[PDB]
Order: sequence, then C-alpha cells, then structure tokens
Amino acid sequence: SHMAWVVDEFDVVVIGGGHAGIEAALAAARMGAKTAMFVLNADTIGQMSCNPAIGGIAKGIVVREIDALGGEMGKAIDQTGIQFKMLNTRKGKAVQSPRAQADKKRYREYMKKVCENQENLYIKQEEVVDIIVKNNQVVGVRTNLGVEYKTKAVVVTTGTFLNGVIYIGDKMIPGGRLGEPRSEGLSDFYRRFDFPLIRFKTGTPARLDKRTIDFSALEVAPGDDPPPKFSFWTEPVGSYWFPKGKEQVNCWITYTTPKTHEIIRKNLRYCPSIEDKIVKFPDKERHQIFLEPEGLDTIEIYPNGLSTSLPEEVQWEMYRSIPGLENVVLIRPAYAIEYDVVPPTELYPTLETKKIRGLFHAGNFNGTTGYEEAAGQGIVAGINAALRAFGKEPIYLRRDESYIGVMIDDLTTKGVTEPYRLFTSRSEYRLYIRQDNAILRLAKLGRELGLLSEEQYKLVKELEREIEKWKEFYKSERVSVAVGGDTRSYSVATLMTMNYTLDDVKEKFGYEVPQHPYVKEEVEIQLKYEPYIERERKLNEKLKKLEDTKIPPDIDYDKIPGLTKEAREKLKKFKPITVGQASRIDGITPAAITALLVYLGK
Amino acid sequence: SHMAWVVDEFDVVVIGGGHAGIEAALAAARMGAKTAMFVLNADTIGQMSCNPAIGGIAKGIVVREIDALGGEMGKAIDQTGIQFKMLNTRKGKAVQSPRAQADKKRYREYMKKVCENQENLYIKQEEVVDIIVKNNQVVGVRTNLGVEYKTKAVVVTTGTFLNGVIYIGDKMIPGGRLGEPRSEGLSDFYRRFDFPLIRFKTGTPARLDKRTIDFSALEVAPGDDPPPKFSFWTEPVGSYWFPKGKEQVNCWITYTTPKTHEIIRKNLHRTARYCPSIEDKIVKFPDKERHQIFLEPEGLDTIEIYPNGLSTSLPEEVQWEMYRSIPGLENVVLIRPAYAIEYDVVPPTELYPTLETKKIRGLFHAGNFNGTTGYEEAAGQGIVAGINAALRAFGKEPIYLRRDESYIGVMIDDLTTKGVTEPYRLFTSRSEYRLYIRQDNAILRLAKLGRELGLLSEEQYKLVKELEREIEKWKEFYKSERVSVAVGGDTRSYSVATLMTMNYTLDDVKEKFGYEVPQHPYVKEEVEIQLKYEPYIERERKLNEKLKKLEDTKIPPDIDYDKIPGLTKEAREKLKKFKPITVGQASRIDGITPAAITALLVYLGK
Ligand SMILES: Cc1cc2nc3c(=O)[nH]c(=O)nc-3n(C[C@H](O)[C@H](O)[C@H](O)COP(=O)(O)OP(=O)(O)OC[C@H]3O[C@@H](n4cnc5c(N)ncnc54)[C@H](O)[C@@H]3O)c2cc1C
Ligand SMILES: Cc1cc2nc3c(=O)[nH]c(=O)nc-3n(C[C@H](O)[C@H](O)[C@H](O)COP(=O)(O)OP(=O)(O)OC[C@H]3O[C@@H](n4cnc5c(N)ncnc54)[C@H](O)[C@@H]3O)c2cc1C
Repeated sequence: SHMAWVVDEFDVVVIGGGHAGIEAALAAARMGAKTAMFVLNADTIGQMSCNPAIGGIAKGIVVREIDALGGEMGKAIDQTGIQFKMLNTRKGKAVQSPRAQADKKRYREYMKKVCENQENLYIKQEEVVDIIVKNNQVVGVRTNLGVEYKTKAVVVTTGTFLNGVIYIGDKMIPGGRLGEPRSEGLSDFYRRFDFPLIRFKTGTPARLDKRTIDFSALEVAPGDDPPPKFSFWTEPVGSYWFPKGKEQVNCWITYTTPKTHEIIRKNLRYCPSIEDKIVKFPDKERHQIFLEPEGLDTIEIYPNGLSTSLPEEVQWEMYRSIPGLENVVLIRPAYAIEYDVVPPTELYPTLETKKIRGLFHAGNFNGTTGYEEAAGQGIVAGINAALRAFGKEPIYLRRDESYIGVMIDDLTTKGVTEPYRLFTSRSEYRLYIRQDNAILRLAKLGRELGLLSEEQYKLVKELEREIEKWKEFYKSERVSVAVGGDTRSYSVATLMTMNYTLDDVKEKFGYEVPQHPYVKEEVEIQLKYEPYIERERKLNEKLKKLEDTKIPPDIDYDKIPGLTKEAREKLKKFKPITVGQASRIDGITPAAITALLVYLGK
Repeated sequence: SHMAWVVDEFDVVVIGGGHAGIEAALAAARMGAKTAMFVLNADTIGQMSCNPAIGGIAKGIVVREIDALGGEMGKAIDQTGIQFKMLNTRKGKAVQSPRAQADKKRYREYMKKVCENQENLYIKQEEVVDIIVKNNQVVGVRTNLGVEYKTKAVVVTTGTFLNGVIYIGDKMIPGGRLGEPRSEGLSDFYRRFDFPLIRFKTGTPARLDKRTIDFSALEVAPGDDPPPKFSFWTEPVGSYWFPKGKEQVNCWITYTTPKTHEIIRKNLHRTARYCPSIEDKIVKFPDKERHQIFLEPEGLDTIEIYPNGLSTSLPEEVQWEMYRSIPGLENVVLIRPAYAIEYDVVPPTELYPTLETKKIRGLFHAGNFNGTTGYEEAAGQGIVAGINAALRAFGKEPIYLRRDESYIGVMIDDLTTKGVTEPYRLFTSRSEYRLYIRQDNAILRLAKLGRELGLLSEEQYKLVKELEREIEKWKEFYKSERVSVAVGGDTRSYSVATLMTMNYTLDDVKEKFGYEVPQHPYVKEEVEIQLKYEPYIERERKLNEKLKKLEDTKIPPDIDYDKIPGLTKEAREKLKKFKPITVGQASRIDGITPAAITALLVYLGK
C-alpha cells in the first residue's frame, strides 16, 4: 500500500532535472525505457545556475559530441543562444572550440518542453530519499512522502543539492542553490552501503542590474559572423555554421583595480573565486571580467570573473571598485555552495557503480563542475541505465575517440581532489578529437543505440562517403607549381598542406569543390591535418595496443604471476576494463602491465 | 558598514514578488517612488501556485477594477490567457463576471518582464527578516545576510511563506510552497511589537499527466466567442471584447463517484465554513452523490492538468486511489502530489482601510498574509497598499476605496472591519450596490482616481472622458426620441430609453425603428446597459440613502471615544480597537448598536 501502482513502475529512474538528469532521462526514454525523472521543483528543470553560457575550450567539443550521440544540449543552445563565437581562432581550425551566450530563461523552458513531451518519460516532483536494493541490484526508490516506486536502474544526478550549504560571509544557509531547498535523506543510503562521501565547494558571482552599469568606456566583446552552431541537426541541417547575419548581442569587458585587491585583502589548485586568485597570484595587477547578459528580457548581468563568497556588505564595496560598476546595484548576492559527492572511483567507465548493479552516477554529484561535463556524463549514464533495464551490456566511451570518454576515464581512473573541469584534461589524440568531427566520431554509436533515427544517420553516411570521394580525388589530381626558380608537381591534397585552401585551389587552378558546406570544409580540414593525425597516431600506437586489450570482468588478479601485492591491491579496487585503462592507474608499473599482458596470453 | 549604501536606499520596500507584491511594487514605482521588491527566488515572480485561472464570480470584477486603476493583472491575463468566458450569461449583463484560463508559464514571464523593466523598481533576491522602526515609524529593513536597507515605507506580502508548513498525509515539510523554501525571521518582528498572529491553512489539487487521461467521454467546456477581455487597455483598446475567432483551448468536466467518497472515508481520521478540500466537503455534505470536477490545462507547452475540485492533503498513496476512481482518470499519473499549506497571518483588524498598520506608521500588509486567499484578492489589496506606501513616502495622505464604489473597497472594508476566522474569498462578500459595481463599468468607476494618482497617463484618461461624454450624449438622445408601440390592442408612446427596460436592445431599436446607434464598441454597449439598468440602479441608490449618509460622515483620526456621552463601555471598546474612519464603517462593526451610532452622530454635531 506504500508501493506505487503498476502504472507507476519504471525501467529507469533519473534523480534530478538538471543538466546530467535531462540527458540521462531523454536518452533512456528515447531508447524505449519507461523513465521517471524526479526533481525537487518541476519548474526548475533545465535551469542554468552559474554562467549564462554553453561551450568553451573543451566544453564546446563535448556539446558537439553530445549532439552527435543524439542528446539535446546542442539543439537547446542553437535555439536559445544569443551569441556564438569560435575560441582559439588564430591557430588553425583543429584547436578551436565553440562558445555561446544563452538566454537562460529560453534555455530552461526549451528543456522543460522537450522533457515534458518526450514519449515514455514522466516527470515526478518529489524528493528521493532512498534507493531500494536487493542482492546488490537496484529494484526501487523511496521518496520523503513515504512511497516507493519500482525501477530496474537508477541514475543519480543530485548536482549541488545533496546536503547543500550556501556560504555568504559567515552565514550558512541550507539549500542546493540560492533561494532553493536542498535534499538530505539520500546521503543515509550511501553511508548505509559504505560509499565514500566527500564535499566540494564552488562559487558564483552576484547578479547585477544592467541599468546601474556604465558601459560607455568598456570594450565590446561580440560574436562571430557567420556564427557557429552547436548542433548538426538544427537549421541549417548537416552543418555547423549559421547563416551570415544572424542576430546577436554583446558582452563587455572590464578589469579589477589595485583598489579592488586592497578591499579583498582588508576583508580576509583551480580556485576561480576572485578572492582566491589574488592570493594565489599576488602579482597580477588586474584581472579580466566579462559582463554577460542573462537573456533578452531580463536586466540581470553576470560578471564572469568575480565569483566570491565574501559578506554581502563587502561584495558591494568590491563590485563598486570595478570601472563601470561604480554605482552598480546587485539583484542577487554572490555565494559559494558545498554539497555531497561520491568519489568517481566508485564507478566503472560505464558510470555504473561497482557496489550496486543498476546504479549510475553523473554530474556534480560525480565530482565534476560545469553544465557540459555533467550533460556528457548524463547521456552515458542514461544510455547504460536503459541497457541494464533491457538486460543488455552497458557500453563506455573510449578516451581515444571522444572527449566525453577522456573525462569519464580520468574521473573513474584518477579520481578527484577538487571539482573536475574539462579544460584540465589532456587528450593524447587532440588532433583527431576535434570540434568539427564529433558527428563522424560518434554518430554510428548514436544510431546503433537508437538515439539517432535511420534518416539522421543516412545523412551522415552520405556526407562521409562524399568526403572520402573528394579526398581520393584531390589525392590523384596533380598540379605543377613554380616553387621559386624550380618547378614541382603536387597533388591538391598536398597543396592543403602548403597554405592553400580549397577556395584558393579553385580560384588559381580552376578545380571543383564540394558544394555541401560540411563536406567542403571537412575535406579541407582532413587533408590539411592528415600529416599530423598520422604522426599522432604513430606515436600512440602502443597506447592503441593496450586500449584494444580487454581484461576479463571475472579476472582474479591474485592468480597472476609476476604481479606485486601492492599492485593486485590497486588492480583489485579500480577493476580496469582494458590494459590501456589499467596502465593509467596512478601507481601501476610498466612491469605490472607486462605481467598482466603475459597472463592474458599476449 | 552593515548599512546599505545611498544607491541602495529606497522610498518603498515591498516584501514579496507574488500577486500582492507585484501590484504594490509596480504601483509605487509608477508613482515615482524608488522601490525595491524583495523575493526569495527571483525566478518565481508572478508565479501562479494554485488554479491556472484568473477571474470568476467576484474575482473577475476586481481584475477589471485593478486594470482601471492602472494595475497589471488585467493586462497580464489578456496577453497570456488561453481561454476566456463570461459567467452567469443567462441573467443579464449586470451579474456577469469574466473568467479566463491562464498559461501559467507565460503569465509568470509576463509579470517578471514587466517588473524587471519598470523604471524606479529594483528586484532584490533576499529574505527580509526584520523591519526597522523608529518611534513607531518605518525607517528600514534587514535581511538574513546581516544587512540593512533604508526605506520610508514597507509593504508586507509574504503570502503562504511566513513559517509555512506543507502537509501531506502525516508528513510535515517546511516550505512556503511545494518544492520551495519558507521565510521565518520576520515573525519575530511581529511578536516583538505585540502583533496578533494566526495560522491559516489551504489546500491545492495534484498536477496530472494529460497523456494518462481519457477525455473521450468527458464533457467539453470551451470559452466564449467572441471572448471577453480583462483589460480596457489591451487591443482592441477602449473595449472589453476580443475579436471573434480568437484561438482558445478547452477544459473538461468529470465527477466523483460513490466509490471516490468511500475511498476517502476509509482513510480519514478524526480531528477537532468553506472547506474546499474534497475530503472535507463530503463530510460536510454526506448526501451529495457526486461533485463536479474541472480538468484544466496549465498552458500550451505543458502536459500538466489541474483537477479543479480535488484539493486534498491526504497521503500520496491514498491520492493515487481517489484520483483513479474518477471517470477518465482510472490510469492517471501524478506529476505533483496534492497538499495543504499552513502559514502565518496578521489579523486584518490591525489595519485601517488604507491597509496601513495601526501600530506602525508606514507599514502596510496585503494578500494571504492579510487573511485572504486567491490571486485577485491579493492583487486588489496590493495596488492599494502600494499606492498608499508611495504616498506615505512622499508625505501625502493615504487613500482608501469606499465599499459603495468598488469591490476592492468591499473586500478591504470587510477585512478591516469584520476581521477573519478563515481565509477571506471575494464571493462571500455582499455589496449593497451590486447593480452599480459591475464588470462593465469598472473603468468608469475608478479611472479618475487612477489618473489622479499618476498610474494612468493623460492619454489614457482622455479616452475615458471622451467615451464618458459620448455615452451621456447618447443617453439624452434616446431619452428624447419617442416611438409608438402596440401593447396589445393599444398604442403607447415610449422613449427609446424606456424601450431598453421593455426587452428591446439597441440592435432591436435600429432594426425595427431605424434609429442610429453608437459606433464605438464600448459606448454602444455601455449606453444600453446604463439605460436597461437605470431603474434598478436608482431604486438601489434610494434604498441605501441612509448608508450613503453615514459613509459621508467622517470621523476625526484623534477622537477620544472616552469623551463621548451616551456611549456604552462595550461600544467604546470596539470603537477604540477598530478605529473607524467614517460613521458608515463604524456602523458595520459587529456589536455596535444603532443607539451607539446616534450618540456618535450627535457628538460629531449631526
Ligand atoms: C553556487 C554554484 C557555483 C557553480 N560554479 C561553477 C563553476 O565554477 N564552473 C562551472 O562550470 N559550473 C559551475 N556551476 C554549475 C553546476 O555545475 C550546475 O549548476 C549543475 O550542478 C550541474 O549539473 P547537474 O546535473 O549535476 O546538477 P543540477 O543542475 O544542479 O541539478 C540537480 C537536480 O537534482 C535534483 N535533486 C537533488 N536531490 C534530489 C532528490 N533527493 N530527489 C529528487 N531530485 C533531486 C534537483 O531538483 C535538481 O534539479 C555552479 C553552480 C552553483 C549553484
Ligand atoms: C497550498 C496552496 C493552496 C492555495 N489555495 C487557494 C484557494 O483555495 N483559493 C484561491 O483562490 N487561491 C489559493 N492559492 C493561491 C494563493 O492565494 C497565492 O498563491 C498567493 O499566496 C496570493 O498572493 P500573495 O501575494 O499574497 O502571495 P504569494 O504569491 O505567495 O507570494 C509571496 C512572496 O513573498 C516572498 N516572501 C515570503 N517571505 C519573504 C521574506 N521574508 N522576504 C522576502 N520575500 C519573501 C516569496 O518569495 C513570494 O514571492 C493557494 C496556494 C497554495 C500554495
């Protein structure tokens, strides 16, 4: 009688309606799993609580990847962004990453609409306080209303809410976010099963009133024209560029002054709070600040670079010492949030818990910070939760093929000491894992899982085919050029390696060029970088070998000859899925890898 | 150092971004007062937490009045409403009242957008935990972040938040609303100043998934065509009707069954007037076999359905059972459970009809915190409190709305003169001038005050005056144009105006007698309504002549009731506590005897 009815039983239960939860719930539901997404306040689904932006150095590529796998974040920002630009634009297209300013309000509504109308997905406003487990297998969930719902798998994405404490000056206020409640009960479930629990703390700037800011002397920071898109599926379909002339808004730049730093001092690894970095870098005389609009209708301005947790009275003084903000009025005070986190090392690269079958974690609760890093994990967790529910085998993303894979690999293999951010990761395949080819690297898996339709993948296969045609064509079409006082014969493909664009080649030599925007650009990029991709691949050949060497899930590390005791210990807890992953465990020696390889018969 | 800077000093501080707070903050700001609107979550400004509707029996007229005074509610629902209709459409236009279904989401956004861009208005996301007083005069406000802001007046509209507790079965959860935090500290200020504090409790239904409901056999409930508008200012300007063909959505009807009722009885335990919770009205009306239920959409993008008539605070597992016993909902899935909220309330008897506190000058109260419940009742008080707060800030005298001229005035009068033992609702009030205070003439009754305060622009009022003049020209025209009619086998000479009381409409008079009619939509309809009801309005006015007499008799603010001869001791105790501003209001205090009123009239030299 405390048990919900048949009509209230699910395959997958996602705890959380944030960035991880949304991708997870949408992925599972779209794969056919009857999914329930629990949320503390149904009106906050999809809410952006920090920076009003999507994308960035590594973040932007992850979004592109989420979009390729069949997720929503990419489509959401394309439809609700108010500014788009490319970062690292002076060093070749391969190192670039897209970034956009979002209209927070429109973004939230967009995600709520897609979620509400998603077939097989049900939203439940209720606080989950416990997970029901039978023989290390997830079988249900309980809320603080004394009810229980049956489920086959659970994806936890409590974000910054679990036992959240808001910090402002010496005031401590319970909550998952400023002005919102926090969750509590679920933490007892984790202690009860002996899961390690740690607390992370991150801050956010105050929210400023646009009418009280003098922008007159500030430098304008505009978008790009034509602006890049995050989704391969939005209009223009099969392309990553918006039409030239798309309507965009501005951002403004200002800086801290020595007076700002003195105010902070009087009131006293990657610590972003202005207060922290003036102590970490006592010598920098000024710190850059980006004033960002929060939407087209709102007057709130997000001052990027001024996150703090100082008392509100001090916030007034420090914010008003910044040129342009002399008379600024705060709408929302800056603050810092501390919450519960379960160390990622408790998971396999499938995001599934080692202790309990059918339990997956994602987002800030998993030790990361950021919308994108959360959404990237969420889609994987959602995918695997559905698979589990269907009695199939969970998958994982190889770090040598996607940035989502790199992130997940570092979390579950290295663990975290502080919140993980995508820009701290080091991809050994940075030339292959680019912004322009997420679609080519992940679309197959996306279609395989059923997230992409037959039609979506058909477009991908076609373009991929067109691309290969032209590459083989330009590689067979030679041309004679006068290099100084001597004459040479080079193929068009090779000319791309010598500062020629396809447009240059057509203009000077009259050759033809792909008419499809994507094929046209992707061909140029692949030919220009072929030399480096091949060299990069050559250098990591040994990493590739290890990565392709699977380790039995039923492997008894105690029966392996030539493996130290301290090694069996680590290999016993991390439980690597491949020898390549096993070699990344901090502390394992090249010898151990050998013993293991020998034992595996290689 | 804990004190906010000069740039953070205000004339008026409104605590709350709800329905009372929005009208109060916008009114004061539009009147020129530097205004700060505090709220717990800036993203919840203008949020509708209960029924997704605006209007109804008395509520609809109050919206028309808010709009006539220069408020926003009217404009808001007109731009975000997805269904509009008139109630009591078979009993003459005088007893009709507008009602609309709102797209909750669009409505919230609309209010947030207007408030954010309103000049002189500043939004502050922060919890006010104390009000600073100097010689019984509001001087500032303090928040839970240890900071203070200077202000000259404060409007408190905590709604259902102050020490709010959510109820579901046996569970008690702190919160101002399901999924939202509650406020607490401010209650200390009131105990500290010895204010009386009571707790009211109201419930709301669950939110249902539209795709799990079978509407196949349910009665459809559409809007009207043409649909009525709430604002006189939205397009078509200077009119109360939308064009024919406006796109609207439907609502659906269902009923409870005997099985539904038996489900509630098995799960009800004993515990020590208007109790809308289905579970209460079946114990209060044991003989009713079925209860009507209106299934209404909450917006165009959302799949959430609001089951009007099924508010409850029963355990969630019991809710599943009762909701599923209702035809069409056999397999319904809840998105949000039903619950009841209990919050702090300061008895309205602590205020003058101006909504200002008798104990502290510059302090005003409005909305649920004031003892009422409903969006419209809150916004009605809000605009008044906002207006008076700004006036106070400027050193001018606060105003009040006479109950014989507006329904808002009726509400405020009843609240401050009768007090409340339960949440006050607009349909329970009784206007002795129900024929004068109509839905069609709110604009004619309140536009002058609206313009006088600065809420309406010169151009807005100019329109009202022009129409007001055309209306009068037409009435005098139809009053001098006689026609001949055959009352049986007899011939009579009647003025066109008289025919309006003999079942003739202006359209009938033109079609049959060929007379001209007004071309402006409002003039054309108001002339007809005014002529048709002139007889009753005059009779109503004659029957209340005495009431008008008493209401026009002002009572000095500093009268010493102890010095009035011929006044009982129990009568002086009521007069000293309620402190009526007119003899009319005084005669409305429960217990006051006709003799006591005479002694007072004599004392005032009458
Ligand atoms: C103060 C602050 C500072 C930040 N700083 C940074 C930064 O420096 N850099 C950066 O990139 N990003 C930052 N962020 C953004 C942050 O990473 C995201 O807000 C979010 O936490 C990430 O996505 P998520 O899915 O994990 O969680 P969230 O978006 O937070 O969502 C969690 C969801 O879980 C639900 N929930 C929690 N518990 C329960 C329960 N028991 N039952 C049901 N539902 C539950 C909540 O209702 C909520 O919808 C910051 C955010 C805040 C609030
Ligand atoms: C459970 C429930 C049952 C209901 N039942 C009915 C019904 O039967 N009939 C009907 O017509 N209507 C009903 N309603 C609707 C209700 O009348 C409105 O939701 C609202 O309370 C009325 O307007 P308001 O302005 O007074 O308050 P609200 O709209 O509730 O707003 C209050 C505002 O005050 C702010 N606040 C509170 N404390 C502080 C503080 N210390 N500092 C700063 N800000 C603060 C909050 O953030 C909030 O924005 C119900 C609502 C609920 C939640």
